[PDB]
Amino acid sequence: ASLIYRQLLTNSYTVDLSDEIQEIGSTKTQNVTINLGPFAQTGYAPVN
Amino acid sequence: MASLIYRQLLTNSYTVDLSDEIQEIGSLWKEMQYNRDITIRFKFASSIVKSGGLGYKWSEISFKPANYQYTYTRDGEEVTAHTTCSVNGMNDFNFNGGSLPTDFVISRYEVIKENSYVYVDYWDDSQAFRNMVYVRSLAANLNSVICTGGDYSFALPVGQWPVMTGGAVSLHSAGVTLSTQFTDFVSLNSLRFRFRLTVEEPSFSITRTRVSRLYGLPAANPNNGKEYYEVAGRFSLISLVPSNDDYQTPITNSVTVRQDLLGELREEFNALSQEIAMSQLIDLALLPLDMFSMFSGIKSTIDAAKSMATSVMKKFKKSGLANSVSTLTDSLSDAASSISRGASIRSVGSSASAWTDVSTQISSISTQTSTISRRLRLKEMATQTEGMNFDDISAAVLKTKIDRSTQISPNTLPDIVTEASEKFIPNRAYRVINNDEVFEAGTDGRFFAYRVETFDEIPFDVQKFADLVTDSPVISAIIDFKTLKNLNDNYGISRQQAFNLLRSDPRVLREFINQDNPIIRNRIEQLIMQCRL
Amino acid sequence: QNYGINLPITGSMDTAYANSTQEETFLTSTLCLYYPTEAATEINDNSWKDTLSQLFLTKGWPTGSVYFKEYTDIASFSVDPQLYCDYNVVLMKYDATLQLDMSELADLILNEWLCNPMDITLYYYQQTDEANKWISMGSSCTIKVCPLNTQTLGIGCLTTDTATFEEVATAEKLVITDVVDGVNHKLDVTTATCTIRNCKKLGPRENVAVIQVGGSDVLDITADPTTAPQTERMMRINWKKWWQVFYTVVDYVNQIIQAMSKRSR
Amino acid sequence: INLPITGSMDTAYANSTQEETFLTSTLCLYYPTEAATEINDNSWKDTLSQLFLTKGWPTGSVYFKEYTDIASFSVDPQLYCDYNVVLMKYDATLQLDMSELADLILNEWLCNPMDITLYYYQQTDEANKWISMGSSCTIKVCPLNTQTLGIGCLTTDTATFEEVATAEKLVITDVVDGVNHKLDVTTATCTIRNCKKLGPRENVAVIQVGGSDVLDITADPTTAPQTERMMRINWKKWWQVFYTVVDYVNQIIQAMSKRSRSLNSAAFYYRI
Amino acid sequence: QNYGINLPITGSMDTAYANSTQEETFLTSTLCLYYPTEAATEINDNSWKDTLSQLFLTKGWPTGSVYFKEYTDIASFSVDPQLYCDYNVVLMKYDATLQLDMSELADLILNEWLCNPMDITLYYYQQTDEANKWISMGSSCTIKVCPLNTQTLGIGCLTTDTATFEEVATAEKLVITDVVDGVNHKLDVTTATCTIRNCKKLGPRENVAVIQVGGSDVLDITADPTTAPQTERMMRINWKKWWQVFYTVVDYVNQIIQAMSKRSR
Amino acid sequence: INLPITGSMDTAYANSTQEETFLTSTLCLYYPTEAATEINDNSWKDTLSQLFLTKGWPTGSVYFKEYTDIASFSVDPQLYCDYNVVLMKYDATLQLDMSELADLILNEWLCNPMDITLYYYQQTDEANKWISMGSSCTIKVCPLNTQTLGIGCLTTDTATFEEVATAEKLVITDVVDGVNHKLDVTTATCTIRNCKKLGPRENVAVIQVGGSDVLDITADPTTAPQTERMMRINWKKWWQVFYTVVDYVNQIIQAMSKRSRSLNSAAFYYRI
Ligand SMILES: *[C@@H]1O[C@H](CO)[C@@H](O)[C@H](O)[C@H]1NC(C)=O
Ligand SMILES: *[C@@H]1O[C@H](CO)[C@@H](O)[C@H](O)[C@H]1NC(C)=O
Ligand SMILES: *[C@@H]1O[C@H](CO)[C@@H](O)[C@H](O)[C@H]1NC(C)=O
Ligand SMILES: *[C@@H]1O[C@H](CO)[C@@H](O)[C@H](O)[C@H]1NC(C)=O
Ligand SMILES: *[C@@H]1O[C@H](CO)[C@@H](O)[C@H](O)[C@H]1NC(C)=O
Ligand SMILES: [Ca+2]
Ligand SMILES: [Ca+2]
Ligand SMILES: [Ca+2]
Ligand SMILES: [Ca+2]
Ligand SMILES: [Ca+2]
Ligand SMILES: [Ca+2]
Ligand SMILES: [Ca+2]
Ligand SMILES: [Ca+2]
Ligand SMILES: [Ca+2]
Ligand SMILES: [Ca+2]
Ligand SMILES: [Ca+2]
Ligand SMILES: [Ca+2]
Repeated sequence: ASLIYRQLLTNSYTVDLSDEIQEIGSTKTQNVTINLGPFAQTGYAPVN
Repeated sequence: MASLIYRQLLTNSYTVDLSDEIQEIGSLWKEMQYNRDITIRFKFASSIVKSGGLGYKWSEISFKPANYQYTYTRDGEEVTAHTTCSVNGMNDFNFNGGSLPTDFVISRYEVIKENSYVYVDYWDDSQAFRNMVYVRSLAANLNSVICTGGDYSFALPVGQWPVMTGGAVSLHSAGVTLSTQFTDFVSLNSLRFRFRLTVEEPSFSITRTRVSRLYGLPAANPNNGKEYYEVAGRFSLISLVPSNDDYQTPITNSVTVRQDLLGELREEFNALSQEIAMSQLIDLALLPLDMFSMFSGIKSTIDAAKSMATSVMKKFKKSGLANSVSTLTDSLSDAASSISRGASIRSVGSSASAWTDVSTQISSISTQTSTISRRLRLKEMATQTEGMNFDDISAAVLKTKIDRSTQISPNTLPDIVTEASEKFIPNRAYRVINNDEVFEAGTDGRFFAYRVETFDEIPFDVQKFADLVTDSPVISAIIDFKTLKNLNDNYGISRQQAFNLLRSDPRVLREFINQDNPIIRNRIEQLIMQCRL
Repeated sequence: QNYGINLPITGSMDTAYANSTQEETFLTSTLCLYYPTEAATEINDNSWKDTLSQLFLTKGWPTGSVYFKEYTDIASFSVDPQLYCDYNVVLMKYDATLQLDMSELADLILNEWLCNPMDITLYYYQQTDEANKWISMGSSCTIKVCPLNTQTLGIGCLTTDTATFEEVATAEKLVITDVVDGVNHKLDVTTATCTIRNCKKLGPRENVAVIQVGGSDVLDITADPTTAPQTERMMRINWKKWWQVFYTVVDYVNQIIQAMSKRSR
Repeated sequence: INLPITGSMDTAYANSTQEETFLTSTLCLYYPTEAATEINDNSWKDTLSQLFLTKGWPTGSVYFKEYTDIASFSVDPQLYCDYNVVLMKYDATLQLDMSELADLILNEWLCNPMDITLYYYQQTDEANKWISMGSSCTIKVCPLNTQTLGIGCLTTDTATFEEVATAEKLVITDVVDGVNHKLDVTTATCTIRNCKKLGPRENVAVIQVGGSDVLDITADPTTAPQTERMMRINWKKWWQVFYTVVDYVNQIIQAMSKRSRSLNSAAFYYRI
Repeated sequence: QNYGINLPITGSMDTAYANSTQEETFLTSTLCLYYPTEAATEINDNSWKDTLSQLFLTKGWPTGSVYFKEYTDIASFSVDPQLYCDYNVVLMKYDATLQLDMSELADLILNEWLCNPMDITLYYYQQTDEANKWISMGSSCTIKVCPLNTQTLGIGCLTTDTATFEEVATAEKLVITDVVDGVNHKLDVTTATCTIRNCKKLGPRENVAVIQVGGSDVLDITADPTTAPQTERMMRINWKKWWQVFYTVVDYVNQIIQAMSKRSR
Repeated sequence: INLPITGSMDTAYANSTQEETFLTSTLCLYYPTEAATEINDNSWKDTLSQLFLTKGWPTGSVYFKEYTDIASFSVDPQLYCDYNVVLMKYDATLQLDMSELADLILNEWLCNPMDITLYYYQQTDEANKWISMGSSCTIKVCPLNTQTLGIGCLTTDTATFEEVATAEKLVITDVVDGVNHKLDVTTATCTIRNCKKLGPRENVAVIQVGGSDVLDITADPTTAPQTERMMRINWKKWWQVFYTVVDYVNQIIQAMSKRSRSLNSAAFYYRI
């Protein structure tokens, strides 16, 4: 009755294509490069 | 081994669930030689949908399927061809200058990148595209194309124009499948290729905005004024034209098949049953004919080669065999757990054992023996046996018939494998040995107790046969007591040969079958003729 | 599971060496850097903390284990420090004019002190051994001390006239005072701004590690002038930038955590 | 220490460690401003010290630490002495506050910080609670379901959340241990910490000066214990209270014991 | 004479100590000093070299075995130091602002580096051990690094905008960079006026001898911030003139050469 | 090392040193500017790197060091790599130049400086030559006799000296071994060194891209040998030359062997 453990370990490659299924089924979302960076404390010219 | 194949089907049943998931989220013979040349001229389309207001904002710049119909030369004949190009899996960007009505906004516009895939259905009036109804293999080698985006100006009634420019991707051919074009009265069978996209140097940009150095191809002007993009190559295709006595090769493939519907498949099996030999069958009934070796010699069709094992499995786990197995396991579990409120139906033996729980009785000892023997069929594909393991012979007959039988098909082999597994050797006997005392039993309500050395019957000790068959290993009745005693009488037999026949050893079995022993040939022929379907 | 008891232990020498507890102590511990604002200023970036964490991730330290806690100045840090992690690293800038201040900070954090309070206005205090020092933290401490004689009169000072006292600290944020051991002192302290505590020095703290980023090693942990030692968790670098210093810390973190060991207490 | 200890019942009862613990320990009282106000004296501390000096406690061992109010004291109490006594005035309107104070000081907490905005936390066992300190704490919580959505509240509308504390300086919060909560706390004015309750702190001694014994340390309403170091006086003055404390200080220290875990100045341990 | 191989050596403990190879090694070897221009400037003599040579002649070193090789400044010396002699001495002035450069000089000459080239336009480089550093020589090196992740993307930097890179050097004539070992770095360098080389620190060079002339010992040869060692051929002196320094060197040239040992490679 | 080594002929030993270094090799090509000129590409270095990757060499192991001309390369050739390949074009008017370059890089030299003015030097064996490098080296030599006078020349009139180098950058001069010579060299623009030839440098490999084998590495005219690491090619384009080198680099590398004496960057050792 250890055949479950043995077959699970053996057939663990199927999880990869199961993840593939769940991925191609689920939605997608990608992000962009963002900046925190240095930002200058820039005001306006002295106007009249 | 030949029962290991059934055990493996049951084990690998878990793939049927994901196969059905994939299918859901998606939704004599001869050979003819394509590997013909083709040139695919196609193009994209666009779908632009603007919003109201003052005219500064768009709500969609998306792709759209695009047909095309042209003519070209091949092997000296002008052939009229027809393509249909579409895309899938694109990145939807958006630009937004503000919430005011006068700020440039593109709420959504599509761009195809390396994570996208384009499909180009193709068709022409040649002979291949009417002969490709039964395919054995398909694969194509095509050159690549580089498709670049052109200048596109947004019609702003006031101010300066935004200019969409740049952008380019490379299509290389990767993947060929079949498809259909649906006309008004008939249908056309077509061949759709899949090109993968590889981004290239020219970076798309939107002038007078904060968008630049953005690669890909959008839907604004993908063709850059080009009437079409053109790839060129060869497509390799094998056919399964149902030809006949070796002349009159069809054209247009000139056939219908059994899709118009077993009544005659059973007759084919009952014609192929007895032609089977015995020595070679026993040589084949010892081989672990796992999924590959069982499904290799079938010259399948392009869809059956992809789903044959799963196809038979999704029906094999619907049958009396599988349901009885699950019932037995549930009975064992509930017996090991329910003891406090223990199911007290019956126990012919020392203590309660799910293998020895008579039920559904619609002689008493005969009934008990038959009921206990209807679970040794489960012992067979539970690996607690010692001998030729009758399901193994059944599977050998199956593998020896489905390599000859002309009538084998994708919808057809499923539930044939199961009807075989269920109706091959319906009545079958088993034995257990204990201190040189053999207790037999059979599902036909027959029992025989007898000593090994000197075959002479004995009262059948029930409540001991059960205590032994429960835990001790079991053996099969290929050489059952009647024939065994006939043999020991007429064809005088030695101690070792008798022990090996009790253990059902293929060596001694095939040695008798080669010594031409009719008292074994008749029994094996009976087993064959029972493996009839 | 006995607590508060010191029992004899026993072992052997034919016992073999176990495996490397590194690559597990990293995952099951926490690390806290203490950098000066000049570092962030020179760097002129806002993703450098996440960058260093992604680097550490290649050394074994996971994302939510490393922390960077800023301190504007040595003295501001010295004002009531609270180092509560499982591994502390401190990057100390060198300054000749802050030598004793950043020696007292080291003597405070590197070592472990058992502290009782002090009520100047009521009692007259004394030191018993060479470990019972007086540590005063606050915004500006101005301490003065008068030693007394057998009959609780002053010695070169007047118990009444506070100005006759002997000023030992002038407007300091952290003072560690060792005075003559065996006499009763009377103190004047700006208690409105500074809190003073009678603290006995216990064994060292093995959880923190000071790193003098600049000049020669000057830290004199031991108040006594004879020893002037240097321990394993008192490091030194030479610097012209700070990215290089943080890269060095990262690349040789395992050496640092080998030089350090979790706290006994 | 994981090793064992061994002993014998034939050994002798050794001499009294009292009259030496008094010399090598320190004592620290926590009295309210009301007491000094009623007394109207300036040398009462030196008085009490000279009185302790008869009971054995030497001159520079006794300390007095004023606390304006129970809540101001519960805000980050830093008990750093080898023996602590607290005199605590009863008030029905402050019952839960002076019970949370008791649960905080009498016991030994092991605290980790809590980041509300980026993460969400849950309690595991009946000893893992959320304690918040500051000038004005206001805590709202929404428990979530298996699929990360609210339960009778909306993840966005903070008003939908369930208010457990309002305008409190110290709050000890115990929620259903096994669900994920989303919090709303005045982080600018109150810091909150996930603290596990270890064994008790034998170094402090609470003395309720007025009303009956009501403190329910153990949050479960099934023990309602009365520990040894949880005392009660009845008062009409403060001089009689202090004289009583001084005359029965030996019993108090017999009811207390120096800490076992480690040295630390605050009311809890920190482990990040 | 099996070169290119390494074989087990053997000996004994009964053999007697042989004669003093001094008074022969001086004759069959050469000694090169490296002094700063300030020395000859202060001196203002044309025959000081012949003077020191006639003085060495008393210690045993013959006339044409001694060599003097000037250098205007520590950085101009750090720019491609080519030490080709049998015993090298290097007199080094102290400057708290030059500490890192005069420690890099030490880490470069005291040791023996195995240096492979580098090409930044094509490849992205990573370090393998803790002794595989990047040494940059030239007139003004401005080095910037951007570490990459597993999938060839920056960490707090972008692989196009060189301004977002992380700066470790700024117009230095000699630089020695160590980074996190296990991550690929993209580099920006002033290739026109600087050459960078990826070098592995092998065992030390026993052929040179640095003599600091002024301040306290600060040189941290080992890049790791745990050792801070003081090697045997790392000497210190306190100075007010230069003639006294040269007389000291000449009088104690035997201890110097005993601290040094003819090279292996 | 002086000690001996042993062996056998039956064994299959398999026991050998294993260690690490820079990553198991390095390689450096020395190609002429003409090649990149003809190619007119700015990605061919990366192309060749990814090609070599098929032969096994990882990304950061192959390097290219462009050299404008044979003479410019001969002027201080600084090779510091674990394998060096030198593509070299044929020019019948440069035979001596591209044989001196070969005799310099293929062989290992031990060089001492020389002071022309203060001293008069001589050669001892058939391997003690005089190599001069610079921008324009015009050398002149006067042999001398037992009585320190000249022979067909005058110690004063430099015009009487015998000329051996005219407008050469690299010169390898061999003169009669066993007599004192007086030299006149453009010391402002060239440096001359008394060098001794040692065992060969197995780390470099010359590849004559063009005409037949001409390189007489051995100054003696009797040998005229040709070593395993002295290759020839016939060329009409450069892409094909580089593809050939890459397809057959494993044979080049089987012909080259890492150094034995020591590490060094130049083409000769300095020993004063
Ligand atoms: C019947 O089968 C036998 C052997 O199985 C074969 O020889 C014979 O030809 C078959 N009969 C017909 C009519 O084909
Ligand atoms: C023992 O340590 C080595 C070195 O870190 C490691 O590779 C190995 O996995 C360790 N053993 C076990 C059982 O983890
Ligand atoms: C303990 O008390 C007893 C009784 O007063 C006394 O005799 C004994 O001396 C005390 N122990 C010590 C160590 O003095
Ligand atoms: C070794 O030294 C001794 C003592 O100076 C001397 O007598 C002896 O001659 C030396 N050996 C040789 C070989 O000169
Ligand atoms: C090399 O190893 C083999 C097996 O490990 C051994 O038999 C052989 O003796 C070894 N070589 C030598 C020289 O000992
Ligand atoms: Ca100070
Ligand atoms: Ca002291
Ligand atoms: Ca005074
Ligand atoms: Ca409260
Ligand atoms: Ca609600
Ligand atoms: Ca709880
Ligand atoms: Ca420098
Ligand atoms: Ca490193
Ligand atoms: Ca950056
Ligand atoms: Ca030449
Ligand atoms: Ca002449
Ligand atoms: Ca010669």
